[PDB]
Amino acid sequence: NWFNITNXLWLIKKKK
Amino acid sequence: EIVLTQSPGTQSLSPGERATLSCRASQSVGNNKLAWYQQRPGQAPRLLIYGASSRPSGVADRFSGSGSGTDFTLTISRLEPEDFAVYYCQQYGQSLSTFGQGTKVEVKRTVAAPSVFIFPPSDEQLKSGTASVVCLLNNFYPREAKVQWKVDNALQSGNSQESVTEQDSKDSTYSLSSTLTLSKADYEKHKVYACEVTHQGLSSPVTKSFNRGEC
Amino acid sequence: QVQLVQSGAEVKRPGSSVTVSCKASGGSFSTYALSWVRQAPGRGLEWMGGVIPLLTITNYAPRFQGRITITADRSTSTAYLELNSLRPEDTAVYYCAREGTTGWGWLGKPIGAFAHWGQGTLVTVSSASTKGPSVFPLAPSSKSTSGGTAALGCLVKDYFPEPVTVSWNSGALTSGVHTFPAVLQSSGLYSLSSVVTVPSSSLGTQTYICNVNHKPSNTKVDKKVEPK
Repeated sequence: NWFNITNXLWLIKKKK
Repeated sequence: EIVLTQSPGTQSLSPGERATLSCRASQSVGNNKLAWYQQRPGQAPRLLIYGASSRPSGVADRFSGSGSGTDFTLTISRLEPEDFAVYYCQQYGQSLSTFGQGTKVEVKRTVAAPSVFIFPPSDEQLKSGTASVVCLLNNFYPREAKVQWKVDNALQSGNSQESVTEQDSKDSTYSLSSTLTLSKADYEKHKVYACEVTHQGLSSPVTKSFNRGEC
Repeated sequence: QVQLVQSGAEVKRPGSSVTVSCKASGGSFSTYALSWVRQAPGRGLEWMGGVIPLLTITNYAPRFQGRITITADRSTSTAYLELNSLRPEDTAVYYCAREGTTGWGWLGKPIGAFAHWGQGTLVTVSSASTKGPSVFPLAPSSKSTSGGTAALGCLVKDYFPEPVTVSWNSGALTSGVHTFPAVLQSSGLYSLSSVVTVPSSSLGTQTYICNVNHKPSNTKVDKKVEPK
């Protein structure tokens, strides 16, 4: 789901 | 493609009341990724709800969204004047996002019959070689009105167009205009010109007529 | 903040290609989804596609695929919607929409839905030629008058493109005024009417003038409407 991707990214940037 | 079906088409009710708008998807909306937007007349959409239940911060408590899977409902608890607008539902549970055709929330008032006025083609226009008779249905409710053009008793075929205002912010009525367009002649080879109107507020049609002369 | 600012209106031609821009200012750009959503004259919202500026992750709608491109300029925080093979049907208002983030406390965490919008951009696709309107008086007659009320107006006819704005007596006439949405005639030109109800005892003792403003044409006429 294209609309989810930005979550994948915000979780990484936060992660590290 | 997922189809979002919004109903009713137009929900008409008094202020201070509660509004429940229905949105039903042709398929199961995954993770309940459903949003409700409010578009006021001349503006852009304003996000009201997302994830079916979630409300952003800035959106007043009046607005609540519920439902899931395939049945969603938007709820305003106590309508404020500004809440009378259009509402759209959008699904983003899959890549191809889609909107519902939308639902209008109208102010409900007491039925009012159209005040019919009629205007003959201006001389300034006839000098151009084209005529336009205008028929104004002013300040009526509801918005469903039937207009019919009649020249020398002859009924008319697709040579007229009508436009309808949006509900009035002040008195909640609608106004409509029906323009009949002709060439200088045959406007000049016909006598009487009339428009008759049918509205839920009238028992008999109302016919406004004029004959080339007065004034 | 998070402000989205779109480019000015556009008048393209059937077959042509149009490019609209969106400027984001007051929040992260590269990491949030940016979609384009249009709205045809007197219709609902249609989602066309989007893009995540970072890796230029694009998502196009089938109805448009192989005809539309969506771009991001991270170095300038700007987005671009380009659409070719323009048909009159594509005449609509194109919106730039950026998704919201959890708790505006502040920017951080996507939510999919579109919390931010541009002012909208009017794109008109016609083979017609820009022209100011002919303004004809809808004169007060015995057939436009009843009791203490009398309706008068003016027909703004044959102009292009949208929009036109009307006012009466330099704005010195507000209530009783109804200006109808324009309708597309067959010639491809628009036309509409502006009416207002006034006391009939004041017809001779007053003068009524409709001021028309068609900016896309640099036109600004004023017509005097008086009895038949």
